[PDB]
Amino acid sequence: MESNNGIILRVAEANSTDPGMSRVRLDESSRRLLDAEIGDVVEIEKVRKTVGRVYRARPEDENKGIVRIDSVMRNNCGASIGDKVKVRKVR
Repeated sequence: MESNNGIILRVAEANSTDPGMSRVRLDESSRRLLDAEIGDVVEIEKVRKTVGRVYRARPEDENKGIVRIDSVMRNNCGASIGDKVKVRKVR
């Protein structure tokens, strides 16, 4: 699947501090491609759309093409760990 106005990333599990906080961990490359500041509202899309705020991914995840969202958000958007999802800045 493709995206013209967002990016595609692989879903990974939340950082342990994240569940229930509507956080979307994105690396520097992803944030730059999306023109997303920390705190910007983004959407994760697969079967459905879920919304959350951008959080700085940790150094080990830089340039690994992943987005970290917790199990509730994965259920909301309809993705499993390792699935491709669309990440979109809410304009």
